Amino acid sequence: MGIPILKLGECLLISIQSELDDHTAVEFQEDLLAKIHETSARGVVIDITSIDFIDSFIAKILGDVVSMSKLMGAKVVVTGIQPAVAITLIELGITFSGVLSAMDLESGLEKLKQELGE
Amino acid sequence: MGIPILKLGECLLISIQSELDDHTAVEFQEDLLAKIHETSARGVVIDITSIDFIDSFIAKILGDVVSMSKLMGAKVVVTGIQPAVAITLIELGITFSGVLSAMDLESGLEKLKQELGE
Amino acid sequence: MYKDFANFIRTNKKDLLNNWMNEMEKQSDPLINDIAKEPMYEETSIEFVDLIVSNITENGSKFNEKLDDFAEKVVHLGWPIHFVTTGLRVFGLLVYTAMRDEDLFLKREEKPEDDAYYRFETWLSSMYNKVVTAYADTWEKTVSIQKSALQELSAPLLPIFEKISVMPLIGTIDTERAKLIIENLLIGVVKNRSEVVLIDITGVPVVDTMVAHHIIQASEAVRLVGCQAMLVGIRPEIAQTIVNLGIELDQIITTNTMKKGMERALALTNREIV
Amino acid sequence: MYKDFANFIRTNKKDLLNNWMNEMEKQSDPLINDIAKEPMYEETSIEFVDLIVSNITENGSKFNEKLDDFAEKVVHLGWPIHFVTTGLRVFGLLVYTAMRDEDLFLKREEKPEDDAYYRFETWLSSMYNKVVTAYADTWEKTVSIQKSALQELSAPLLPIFEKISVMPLIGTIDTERAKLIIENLLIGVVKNRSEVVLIDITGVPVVDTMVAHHIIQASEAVRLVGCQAMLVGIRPEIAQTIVNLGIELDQIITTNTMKKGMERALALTNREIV
Repeated sequence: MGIPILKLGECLLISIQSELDDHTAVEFQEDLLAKIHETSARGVVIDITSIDFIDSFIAKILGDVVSMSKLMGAKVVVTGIQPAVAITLIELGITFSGVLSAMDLESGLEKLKQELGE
Repeated sequence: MGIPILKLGECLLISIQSELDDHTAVEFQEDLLAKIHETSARGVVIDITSIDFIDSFIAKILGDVVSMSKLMGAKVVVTGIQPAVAITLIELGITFSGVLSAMDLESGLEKLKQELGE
Repeated sequence: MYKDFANFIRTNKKDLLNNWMNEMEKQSDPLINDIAKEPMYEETSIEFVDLIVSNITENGSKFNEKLDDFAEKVVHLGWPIHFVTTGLRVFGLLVYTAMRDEDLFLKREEKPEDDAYYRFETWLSSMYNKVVTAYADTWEKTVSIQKSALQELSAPLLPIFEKISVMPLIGTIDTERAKLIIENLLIGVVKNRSEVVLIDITGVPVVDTMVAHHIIQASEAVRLVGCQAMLVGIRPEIAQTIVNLGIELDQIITTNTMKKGMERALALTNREIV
Repeated sequence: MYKDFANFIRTNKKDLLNNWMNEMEKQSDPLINDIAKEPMYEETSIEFVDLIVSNITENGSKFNEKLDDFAEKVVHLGWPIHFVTTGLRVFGLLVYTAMRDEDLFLKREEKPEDDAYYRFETWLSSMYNKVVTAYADTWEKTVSIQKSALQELSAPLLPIFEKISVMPLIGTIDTERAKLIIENLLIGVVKNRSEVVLIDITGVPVVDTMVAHHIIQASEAVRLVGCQAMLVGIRPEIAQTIVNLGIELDQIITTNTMKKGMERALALTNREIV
C-alpha cells in the first residue's frame, strides 16, 4: 500500500515516500525480500529522495536490506540520502552500503545497465 | 635436515613432512627467512600436503611466515590444508593466508608463473 | 512344569476368548471389529497361547518364530504396545476371575496355596517379556537403517561437471546435519578435483543461527582449500539469519538461481564457457 | 482410593529398593552400574512409585508430565520395553513377598480378600499402560517425521541448468521409493521446461528387477512427454540386471559419468555448447 515496487529491464525500482519507522521498515523490507525471491532480478534500485529523517531503527533496516539483496543480487541506494540523513547514517550505521549514483535515478539505472552489460 | 628448500626458475619450493610443533616451527620460520633473504626469489611456495595435525601454535607460525614472505615477496601456499586441519586453522587463524591452489602443486606453480609473467 | 499348565490352558482358552470379547467393547470397538473378525482373532489367540505351554519349560523355536510373527502382525494391524498391555491386563483380570470360579492349579490338592498362584503370574510375565522382546527386536533396526539412509542422502557431491562441483541440499538441517554436511563437502572436495563448489541452499526453509555460522565457516574453509564456494539460491529468511549473525560477508558470492550459478562458474573458469 | 495405597507404599519404597537390588543380577548389570549410579535410579523409582497414588483416584497433570518424562527417560536411558516388563515382573515378585509377609492391604480389616489384593495389580497394569502409551506416542511421531524427510529427499530435481535438468539419486531404493521417484520426476519435468533430463544411477548398489523396470518405464515416459532422458552412470550389476530383464534397450541413451552426460546434453542442444 506504500511500497511501490516496479519491474523493468530485469531490474527493480522502489520509491520510498512514507518517512515512518516501524511499519515502513518491516513491510517494505519483507515485501522486497518476497519480490526479489519469487522474481529473479539481477539489480535492485532503491529511492530515498523523499526521506529527510532517519533513526537507528531505519538505518539498521536499510543495512539489513542491502546485505540481503547483495546476498541475492546486485544493489544500489540509487538516490543520495539527505545531508542530515547522511550524517545520521554514518554516525551509527557505519556501512559503505554498496555503490550509489549520486541521487540521479537514471544515473543508477545506467550504472546497473553498464554493470549488467559485461 | 627436514626442511628441503629447492630453488628453480628464480622461484622457491619447500615441502613439509615432519608435522612437529616447536623445533619445526622455529627452524622453518627462520630458515625460510634466511633462504629468501640470501637469494632474490619472487615467489615462495609452501607444501603442507603431508601434514594432518595442526594446533594453534603451528597455525600462528604459518600465518606469521605468510605475512613475513608477503613483506618480502609474493607467495602461494599451494597445498590445500587438509579439511580437519583446514577448519582448525580457520577457527582461530582467521586470515585469508595468501593464495592457494587446491592441493595441485602444478596448479600453484602455473599460477605463480602466470602472475609473474605479467 | 508345563504339562498340567498346558492342561489348564486347554480350559482357559475359552476364558481368554471371553476376555477378548469383553475387551473389544472398551478400546476402539469399531476399529477392533473391522480389523479382525471374532473367529480369526480367537484362533490366532488360542494358537498364540497354546504352543508355548507344550514346550518343556524352556522355550519353543517354532513358537519363538510364531511369536515374532504375531508381534509384528499385531503391531502393524492395529494392536500397538498400548493395546497389547491392555490385553495383558485383561488377561490377568479374567484369569483371576477364572481361578475364583474354576480353582484348578498345577499341584492337585483340596486347595492349592499361593506358590502356584504366583508361578502362574511369573509365567505370564515371561510370556509378555517374550512378546515385548519380539516387538523391540527389529524396530530399532529399521530406525537405524532409516537413520543411515537419512545421513547418506545428506550431501551428495556426486553431481559433478568438468572441473566444476555442485552439492545440493534440500532437507532441514540441525547441528548434527550441519556437521555431516561440512564433513562430506570437505571430504568430497579433497577427494576429487574442482575449481568452484556450488551449494544449493534452496529447499531448506529455515536454519538456526549456529547452522548458518557453520555454513559460512564451511564456505571459508573450502575457499581455503582452493575452491570458491558460490552459495546459490539463499531464501530471504536464511539471509535474515545470516545478516543478524553479523559475520563478515564479502567473500561469499551468491546467485539466486542454479543456472546463474553455473554460468558464473563458467565465467570464473574463463575458457570453460566454450 | 489411593490414600491407603500410599500408606502401604510407605514401606513398598524399601521393598522396591530391595527389588531393584535383586533385579541388578540378571539384566545389564555392568551397563546400568556404569551409566547410572544406584542412588539416582533408586530415588527416581521411589518418587515415580509413590507420587502415582498421591492423588484422589487419579494422577496430577504435573505428575502426568513427570510420568511421561520418566517413561521417555527410561526408554532412551537403557531400559527398553523388555526391561520395563522385567521391572513389572520383579515388582510383582517383591510386592507378592511383602504382601505374604507384611499383610497390609487397602481395606482396614483382619484379612482383606482377593479384591484389593488384585486391585493393586490392576493399578500396576494401568501404570504400565500409561508407560507404554508415553513410549509409543513420541516414537511414532519421530518415525513419521523421518519418513517424511526421506520422502522429500528421495529424488531432488532442484539441480537445474539452462534448459537442462539433472536428477541425482543415491542410496538403496525400493518399490515405494521407485514410485515416488517416477512421480517426482514427471511432476518436476512438467513444472519446468527441460529438453534433457539426466537421472543419476551412480550411488545405488543393487536395483531390483521391478525397480529397474520402473526406471525404464520412467525414462520412456519422459521421452514420450518430449524430453530425452539419458540414463547416466549405470553400475555394472545394475546393467546386468537390466539386460537380464529382457526388455528392448535401444531407445535409452547411456553415459558413464555426469560430466560426459552433460557434454552429450550440450551436444543435443546443438547451439548450447557456449
